[PDB]
Amino acid sequence: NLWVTVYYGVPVWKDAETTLFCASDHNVWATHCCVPTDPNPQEIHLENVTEEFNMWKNNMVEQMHEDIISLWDQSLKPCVKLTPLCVTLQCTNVTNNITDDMRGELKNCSFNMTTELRDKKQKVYSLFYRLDVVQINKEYRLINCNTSAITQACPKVSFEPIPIHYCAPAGFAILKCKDKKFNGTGPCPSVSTVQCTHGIKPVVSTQLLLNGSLAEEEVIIRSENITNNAKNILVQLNTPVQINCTRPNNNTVKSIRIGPGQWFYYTGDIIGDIRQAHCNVSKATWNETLGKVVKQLRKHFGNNTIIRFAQSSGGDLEVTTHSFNCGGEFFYCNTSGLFNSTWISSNDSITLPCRIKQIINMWQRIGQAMYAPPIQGVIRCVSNITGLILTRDGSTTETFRPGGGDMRDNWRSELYKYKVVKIEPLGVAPTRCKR
Amino acid sequence: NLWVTVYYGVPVWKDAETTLFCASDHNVWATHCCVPTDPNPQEIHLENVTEEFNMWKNNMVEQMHEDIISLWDQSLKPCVKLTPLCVTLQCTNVTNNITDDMRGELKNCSFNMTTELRDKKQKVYSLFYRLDVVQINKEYRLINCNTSAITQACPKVSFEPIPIHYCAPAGFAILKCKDKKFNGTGPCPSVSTVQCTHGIKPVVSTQLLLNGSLAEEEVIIRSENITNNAKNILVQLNTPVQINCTRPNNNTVKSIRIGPGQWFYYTGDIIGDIRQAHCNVSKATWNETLGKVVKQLRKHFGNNTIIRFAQSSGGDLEVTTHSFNCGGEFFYCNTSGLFNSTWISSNDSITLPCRIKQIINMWQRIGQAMYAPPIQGVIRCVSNITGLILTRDGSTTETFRPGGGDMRDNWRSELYKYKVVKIEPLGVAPTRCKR
Amino acid sequence: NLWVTVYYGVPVWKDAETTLFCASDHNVWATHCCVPTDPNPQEIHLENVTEEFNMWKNNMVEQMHEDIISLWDQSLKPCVKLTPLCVTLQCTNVTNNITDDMRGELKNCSFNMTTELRDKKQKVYSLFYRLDVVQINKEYRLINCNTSAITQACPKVSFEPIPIHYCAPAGFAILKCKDKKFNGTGPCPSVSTVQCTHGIKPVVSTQLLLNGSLAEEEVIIRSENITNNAKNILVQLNTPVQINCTRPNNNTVKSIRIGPGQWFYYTGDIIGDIRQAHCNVSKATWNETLGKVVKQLRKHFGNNTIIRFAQSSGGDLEVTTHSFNCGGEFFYCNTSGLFNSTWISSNDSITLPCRIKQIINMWQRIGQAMYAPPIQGVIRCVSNITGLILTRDGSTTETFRPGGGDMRDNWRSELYKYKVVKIEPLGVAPTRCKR
Amino acid sequence: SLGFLGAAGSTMGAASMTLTVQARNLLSTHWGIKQLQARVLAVEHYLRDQQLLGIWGCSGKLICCTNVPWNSSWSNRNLSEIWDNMTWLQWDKEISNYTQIIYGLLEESQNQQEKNEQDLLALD
Amino acid sequence: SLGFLGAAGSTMGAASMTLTVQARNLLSTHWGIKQLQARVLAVEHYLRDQQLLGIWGCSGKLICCTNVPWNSSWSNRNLSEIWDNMTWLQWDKEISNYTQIIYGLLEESQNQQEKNEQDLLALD
Amino acid sequence: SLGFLGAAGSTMGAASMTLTVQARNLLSTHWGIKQLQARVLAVEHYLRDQQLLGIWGCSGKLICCTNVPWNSSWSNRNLSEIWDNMTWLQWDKEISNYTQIIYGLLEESQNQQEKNEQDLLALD
Ligand SMILES: *[C@@H]1O[C@H](CO)[C@@H](O[C@@H]2O[C@H](CO)[C@@H](O[C@@H]3O[C@H](CO[C@H]4O[C@H](CO)[C@@H](O)[C@H](O)[C@@H]4O)[C@@H](O)[C@H](O[C@H]4O[C@H](CO)[C@@H](O)[C@H](O)[C@@H]4O)[C@@H]3O)[C@H](O)[C@H]2NC(C)=O)[C@H](O)[C@H]1NC(C)=O
Ligand SMILES: *[C@@H]1O[C@H](CO)[C@@H](O[C@@H]2O[C@H](CO)[C@@H](O)[C@H](O)[C@H]2NC(C)=O)[C@H](O)[C@H]1NC(C)=O
Ligand SMILES: *[C@@H]1O[C@H](CO)[C@@H](O[C@@H]2O[C@H](CO)[C@@H](O)[C@H](O)[C@H]2NC(C)=O)[C@H](O)[C@H]1NC(C)=O
Ligand SMILES: *[C@@H]1O[C@H](CO)[C@@H](O[C@@H]2O[C@H](CO)[C@@H](O)[C@H](O)[C@H]2NC(C)=O)[C@H](O)[C@H]1NC(C)=O
Ligand SMILES: *[C@@H]1O[C@H](CO)[C@@H](O[C@@H]2O[C@H](CO)[C@@H](O)[C@H](O)[C@H]2NC(C)=O)[C@H](O)[C@H]1NC(C)=O
Ligand SMILES: *[C@@H]1O[C@H](CO)[C@@H](O[C@@H]2O[C@H](CO)[C@@H](O)[C@H](O)[C@H]2NC(C)=O)[C@H](O)[C@H]1NC(C)=O
Ligand SMILES: *[C@@H]1O[C@H](CO)[C@@H](O[C@@H]2O[C@H](CO)[C@@H](O)[C@H](O)[C@H]2NC(C)=O)[C@H](O)[C@H]1NC(C)=O
Ligand SMILES: *[C@@H]1O[C@H](CO)[C@@H](O[C@@H]2O[C@H](CO)[C@@H](O)[C@H](O)[C@H]2NC(C)=O)[C@H](O)[C@H]1NC(C)=O
Ligand SMILES: *[C@@H]1O[C@H](CO)[C@@H](O[C@@H]2O[C@H](CO)[C@@H](O)[C@H](O)[C@H]2NC(C)=O)[C@H](O)[C@H]1NC(C)=O
Ligand SMILES: *[C@@H]1O[C@H](CO)[C@@H](O)[C@H](O)[C@H]1NC(C)=O
Ligand SMILES: *[C@@H]1O[C@H](CO)[C@@H](O)[C@H](O)[C@H]1NC(C)=O
Ligand SMILES: *[C@@H]1O[C@H](CO)[C@@H](O)[C@H](O)[C@H]1NC(C)=O
Ligand SMILES: *[C@@H]1O[C@H](CO)[C@@H](O)[C@H](O)[C@H]1NC(C)=O
Ligand SMILES: *[C@@H]1O[C@H](CO)[C@@H](O)[C@H](O)[C@H]1NC(C)=O
Ligand SMILES: *[C@@H]1O[C@H](CO)[C@@H](O)[C@H](O)[C@H]1NC(C)=O
Repeated sequence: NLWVTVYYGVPVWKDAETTLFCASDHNVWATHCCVPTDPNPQEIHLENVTEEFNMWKNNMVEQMHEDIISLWDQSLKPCVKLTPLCVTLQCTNVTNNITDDMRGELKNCSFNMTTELRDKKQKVYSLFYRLDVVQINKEYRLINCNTSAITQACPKVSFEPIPIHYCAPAGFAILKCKDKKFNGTGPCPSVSTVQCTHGIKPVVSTQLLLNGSLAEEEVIIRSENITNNAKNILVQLNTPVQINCTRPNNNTVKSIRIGPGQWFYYTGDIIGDIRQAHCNVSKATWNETLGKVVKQLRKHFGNNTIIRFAQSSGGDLEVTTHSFNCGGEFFYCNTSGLFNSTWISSNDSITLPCRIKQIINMWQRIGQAMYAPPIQGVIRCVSNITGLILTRDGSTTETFRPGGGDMRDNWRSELYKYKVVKIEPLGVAPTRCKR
Repeated sequence: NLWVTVYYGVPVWKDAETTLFCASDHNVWATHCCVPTDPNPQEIHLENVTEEFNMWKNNMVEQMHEDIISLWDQSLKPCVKLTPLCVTLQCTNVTNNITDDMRGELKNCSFNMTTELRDKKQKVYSLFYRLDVVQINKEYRLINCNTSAITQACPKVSFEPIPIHYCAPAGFAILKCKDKKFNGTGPCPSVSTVQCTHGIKPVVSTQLLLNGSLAEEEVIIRSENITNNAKNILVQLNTPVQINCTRPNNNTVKSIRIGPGQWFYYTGDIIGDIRQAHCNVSKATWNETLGKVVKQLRKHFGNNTIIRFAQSSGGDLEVTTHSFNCGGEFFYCNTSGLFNSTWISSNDSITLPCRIKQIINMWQRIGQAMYAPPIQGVIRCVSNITGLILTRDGSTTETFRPGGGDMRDNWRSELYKYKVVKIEPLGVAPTRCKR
Repeated sequence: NLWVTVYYGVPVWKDAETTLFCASDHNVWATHCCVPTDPNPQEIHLENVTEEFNMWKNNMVEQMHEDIISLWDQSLKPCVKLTPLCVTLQCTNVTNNITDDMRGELKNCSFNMTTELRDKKQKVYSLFYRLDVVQINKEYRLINCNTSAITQACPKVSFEPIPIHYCAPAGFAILKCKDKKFNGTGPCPSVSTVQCTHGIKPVVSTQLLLNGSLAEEEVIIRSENITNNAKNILVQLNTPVQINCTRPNNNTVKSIRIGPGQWFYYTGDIIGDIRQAHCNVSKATWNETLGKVVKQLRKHFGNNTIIRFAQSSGGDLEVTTHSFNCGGEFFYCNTSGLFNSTWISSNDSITLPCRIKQIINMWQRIGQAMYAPPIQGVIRCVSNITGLILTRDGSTTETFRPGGGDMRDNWRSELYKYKVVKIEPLGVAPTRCKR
Repeated sequence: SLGFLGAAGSTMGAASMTLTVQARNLLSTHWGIKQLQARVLAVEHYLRDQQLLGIWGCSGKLICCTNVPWNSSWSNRNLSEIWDNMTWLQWDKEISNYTQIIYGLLEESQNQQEKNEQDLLALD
Repeated sequence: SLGFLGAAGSTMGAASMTLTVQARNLLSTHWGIKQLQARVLAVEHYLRDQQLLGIWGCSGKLICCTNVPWNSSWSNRNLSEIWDNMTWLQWDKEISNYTQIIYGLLEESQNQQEKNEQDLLALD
Repeated sequence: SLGFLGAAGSTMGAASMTLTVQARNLLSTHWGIKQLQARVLAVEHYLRDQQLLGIWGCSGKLICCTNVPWNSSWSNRNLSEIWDNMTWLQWDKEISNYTQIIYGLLEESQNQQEKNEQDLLALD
């Protein structure tokens, strides 16, 4: 005695994969390409809706990866090509004001490079940081000469992260997980619907995550499979750890024409003493932070067991040391003073030595190299450590080491709260109404 | 006891901005980017409709400006690059057939040019006009060597303007002002609706507008604010002034290969006397034209005010000197002979001397330079002056001078009749009908 | 007393021209740009429907041609440019182990090539096939260093034809002719509707059509106008003829770096003796095939005539010989042994000598030259002749020659059964109801 | 039991029962442009047909009976000669010269119908 | 007719006689993107207006009467004043403030009507 | 009220009064292509559902009662269980296996109804 009744505008949805667009709010993220945001966004709480989230199968991460790389490459399209620099360099050591920490790190190179006119050359003198120069046999070449084309980054374009809001297209919605102590893979008892995400800054780093969100109550340890030693562990911190990084040298930056309409920037000289770049982390804060991490790890690995921290086992510098963009310079900072402790159930800082490199190969690609022009003056930056990337060695003692290098993990950490669903407004149910 | 009635198809609209497309009517203004026009375009007169127009805030102008630049740049994309020419030139003077009008206006330069094969060179000589060559310290270089890349315009692509009609998308309409003697900013008592504008030739010039529309009855003086000396005055003539321009030299054009698939064009030599380029206008026509302008200009200044004309005070050649594209050559003509008079309450022409420049930097941009290949033989063109661009000096006898340098003014001159509105077919009103 | 009734969803159509898209099924063409096909495609037979088809006015062919050229060009965009090879080569022909078939068909050339560093040069020795090397005045250059510029094809990308399905957009459908012995221009008594064509392999060839479809019962001769000597004749075979092609020379391939991330590939030397490339066609099969062709030609020219086959009258190698891609190698085979017979009303093979060419100007274009990297080892391929391209000459004897090219006639041999129509679902008819 | 256009060639009467089959199959690097143009065009054609049905007052129906009488000048056949002995392809060709007359009349008829209804409701 | 928007300037009670005319004109390398955006935009606007009518309960109608009473606070006129001595451009300005109020009432009324219809149909 | 999907999780009965809220929020440098593709999908979806409503005879309604009886084999439940103790997400999952069957039946019913209407008008 029941009849089919059709309803349109039914509040249901399905998991779906669609293309999201950016909304933002000169720079390397080409934010002028985004649709400006709504000053008064809404969040609609969904009472009595429990949804399954899975941060590891989330394709929002894959899109963020594809767009960050694409934006990055587009920003270099109009920039000066440095092909003329792949010449033999004649290099000697910088020895005039050295503290012996930087023994051999800087090199004073000279070379024959072109001028505005094709029939004329000029002799150029410049400084290199050793990591970016390789010996040929005092004859050197740049490291990119046998693998890639080199492009100078445009000096007018900032690399500072700008928050990006991702927005679902009409017909789709983004569900956000509001639960505290949520590890990213289980059911989420409290959710809400938003059209656009929290702005996410595309901060790029390895080993330790910088300037992200904080855990609401306690350190949260997230992994695809915690017992699989091959997986990375993303640890979100409850409170930030402050880190102060610097390149404590007053650099004089010079530039020359290399061809019509094009100029090259290089470090001319250094004023005063030459000192090693470094980062400062407070010891007490760092030791408390690890204690919190260890407690949470014991919940998975045992109270009657031992947790030991150790340095990355080895591999490429881009993976094994900490890396970040500070003022536009690229830093490679050792983490050995951060992960050297065995945990068994003071106004002082940890000083981390750092290296500087001018030739950069991002996103783990080969054939596309970028030259970061040097910055005049002295650079200092302060940032918050908001999470860690750890791996585990394959007894009673477990060893954890810094890991990462796969950029999708940094994003994944920020996007863990969101999933995209398709709205399916049309459906049927039996009623007593017939016609 | 009235009820709401909903009506759809209601003939109302709002001011709006949108994307317009071209309908046209081997060429820089590619028609490959357009659709055909209707053979029978429609126009609808609107009785009892008065609209507000403001030509100074008309976004059709901004959009036309951007389309033209984009078409221009695309036309050079596949053309021969001339980087190999930026070498030291060995130059002497062309003194062979000089009347002293052209003394110093031509140089005879030799250089070591590239060839099809990488391992070969050729010695080439060519002529330059001084304006495009700068002395290095008889050692010269092209003017673009220290600022821009130079691209040769394709010899097969015409710079002759094709009138382009602009068309609104469905849902939008263009209202046109039919009020004769309309100054562009007030209410327009007589309007009509069209879907496409008349075709507008994208003529490029400064100071004197060429080949535009004429005022229906009287000279019309239009300005954003007539008392603001920071604004230009656009004067639309009700009669054309004929101007006859020439480059009275028989050029022999030479061509060489510069690399695989590429060739460079240049003037080899000149047959006969070397003469200065020039333009002629009738003295009587020009003096009558100014008298009409002055009579109308006085409406905003008084009959106790003396109106004086003077030459531009200075600045770059592209602004102070009249310019246009004639036969494919770029002319820079001196208008001081036209604007030199004070106005107080038969077979005799005015000759304006002109210079020719081969390296072109349009839209006042730096970094994109075009090389205009030579035109073989002798050039003559005839055109109509349809309006003037004037500026006014900062306690009696107001002085006016030729203006320009901003192309949006030429477009505003043609696009003062049209505005874009969005059609809004849905609305409500009270009736005696309910259900 | 009849009334108009409107029906929607009416099964009618009109002939139409729309844009079709590719649907797929390390390739040169971007197969990744296509959408995967329907796992279970449908075909609907239309009973009692006769439609007119015209293979010579079919716009599907024109799109296929355009798409293939564009896809091809896309594949070379990221590949190494070989501009630095346009130097004088010093050559002395290889004469180490020859049979006098290859005398003068190979050349041992040396040149000064660039290196990663701009400061260095390297001497390179390589072998060329003569067709690609032209004497300059022992001084030679590559043939395509004046009219063009050369791009090296990427060695990892395959030229093997991959069948591509074409699919109509919603609102359009493709009518497929299923009529045995259909000549391409008349009414087709039995048709069906499909959304996608079968996949068609983009096989590129001249003289003979390789790896296509076969006629159901008899050889079918199709032409736009059989009496017009300006038109080509497409002959579809009902049986394949097997052809075995080879380059029986074991090449040693070497490579050098030519720049920062760029490398050039070339033949270093030959292991063993030097032998000519050739193709084998069985005599009995080929003679049976021609007999069938002749019978079908008599039906159009008379049953009391003489049909004579002859080789090409002359012209460029690309149109006088049988061009095909074998293993990625480019062959130019002589068909004079196939078309030399007058027809009047046990492992014995025909050997066709073939030449090899590395610099290829595809699609009868000028300015875009491709360099085909050498293939290490020995090449053998076996393919099916599925049709012939013939031309007819201006007595009692009709003379036919192989005719090829235009890269539209080859496609027409597969795209002759398909027509695109627009669905027109709305219409009216008289009936009995009113309101 | 027929697929898309499987009724083509059948009589108009028989084909009128598959209208749903055709209707439901409507809508159903330069490459990005080709896909967008294909999608956009399919939508534009769909919407123009729907707008026209809307104007005529047939927006929700596959078979819509209107108030415009049939003129023998368009076609003077018997209803059998049309519905039992012709297919839709043939019919469309036979009356292709009256299409815009019929469509204009349909627009006028519906506009008159809407006005009459609005006034009756206002009346009482 | 007067052609597209030719009725503008005419009083409301006269302009409304030719609504069809403005309905048919709602659907009638960047170069390709500018054109796709223009085409997509026209469709989006068309559909948004059509959805409002559908929500309010009007489907293919150019003129539809609802059950929402007119408030004198929105506009206090002699009715003949509006239909005989005012044009649509003027009217649209006069009540532009109340646009959202009226639209909200139209949605509410129809939602109530649909529920009421469902209950009555269930009765038997 | 609750701006969008606010009723999700409420019972099916309670949520029936927010159909308007969800319906009105539907359809509301190569980064230009991604934006066009998204805008086009917003139109293709939506427009596709409108077609189904059209075919089923529900073109102008948020709530549409048809003449197809409910089969207990799709779901053997008390109406009070369905409307008071379940939400729409749960319901849709329980009968997601029968959706195609129901949709096919709805199309058949409407087609039969249009033919029957045409014959009655012809007889009247
Ligand atoms: C008409 O139709 C025929 C039949 O389809 C085509 O003939 C085929 O052409 C393809 C492409 O040239 C051939 O594929 C190649 O085979 C090589 C040999 O591999 C076979 O033989 C070895 C013997 O030791 C076996 O171990 C092996 O399993 C195979 O059975 C491969 O070496 C080739 O791969 C190399 O090149 C590709 C890029 O193209 C790289 O990606 C690989 O890594 C590798 O370097 C390739 O697979 C196929 O064998 C041919 N079939 C026959 C029967 O001969 C005709 O080409 C076609 N005519 C025209 C004009 O298109
Ligand atoms: C320039 O710097 C290099 C290091 O980059 C110095 O090389 C080292 O020299 C010491 C002393 O002889 C050796 O013990 C190290 O093993 C060398 N290092 C490497 C990597 O080989 C070099 O001596 C310095 N030159 C000058 C003049 O100071
Ligand atoms: C994150 O929390 C979820 C629970 O919300 C954990 O999922 C359970 O894992 C066990 C294995 O230890 C399975 O037997 C259960 O069936 C899972 N339950 C659910 C609801 O999925 C998950 O393991 C936790 N992950 C981490 C890294 O803490
Ligand atoms: C163009 O005409 C308008 C009138 O239609 C002029 O604008 C008026 O200027 C007076 C002052 O002289 C003001 O008091 C009025 O309020 C203005 N009216 C309007 C509608 O703006 C305008 O100045 C004229 N401009 C030119 C260049 O002639
Ligand atoms: C039109 O131009 C006149 C200048 O002639 C502007 O008048 C000046 O406005 C500023 C700012 O209020 C005052 O400080 C000056 O004293 C005014 N000058 C005179 C002579 O009165 C006028 O504001 C401009 N009008 C518009 C609409 O832009
Ligand atoms: C393909 O077959 C059709 C018949 O179906 C041929 O068409 C006829 O051509 C003659 C030419 O003298 C015309 O007079 C007839 O009126 C045509 N008949 C029809 C039905 O169109 C066609 O010429 C044949 N083409 C080839 C290449 O064989
Ligand atoms: C097919 O080609 C023949 C030519 O081979 C065309 O016939 C010629 O038509 C012109 C114009 O009427 C006559 O002056 C010639 O004398 C004809 N030549 C012969 C040999 O008959 C024929 O018209 C073409 N068919 C079609 C359909 O275009
Ligand atoms: C524009 O306004 C005039 C009035 O000024 C309208 O003309 C009147 O139309 C009515 C109705 O047909 C006649 O009774 C009057 O006698 C006309 N008056 C005059 C002075 O002619 C005219 O119709 C309006 N135009 C439009 C398009 O609505
Ligand atoms: C979420 O579930 C709770 C529990 O069933 C709902 O709470 C009921 O709300 C009604 C209406 O206000 C009250 O009469 C009942 O007494 C409440 N039940 C209880 C146990 O307190 C709540 O309304 C649901 N949320 C939504 C959005 O539907
Ligand atoms: C520049 O070239 C000259 C060539 O004679 C060479 O002697 C000199 O060492 C080169 N200079 C540098 C810094 O390489
Ligand atoms: C070309 O190069 C040679 C190098 O020896 C130089 O002497 C000659 O002056 C150059 N010619 C020109 C025109 O610059
Ligand atoms: C390479 O350059 C030298 C320069 O002295 C020249 O003698 C030699 O012939 C060149 N080699 C070739 C193969 O042309
Ligand atoms: C190739 O030539 C060498 C040198 O004469 C000879 O030793 C070798 O046997 C030859 N190979 C063949 C296959 O003839
Ligand atoms: C084709 O005609 C036959 C009668 O000869 C008829 O039975 C059949 O149904 C027709 N085909 C179609 C698709 O209507
Ligand atoms: C109800 O569903 C069952 C199972 O699919 C089917 O066998 C039965 O015929 C259906 N009832 C009716 C009236 O069709």
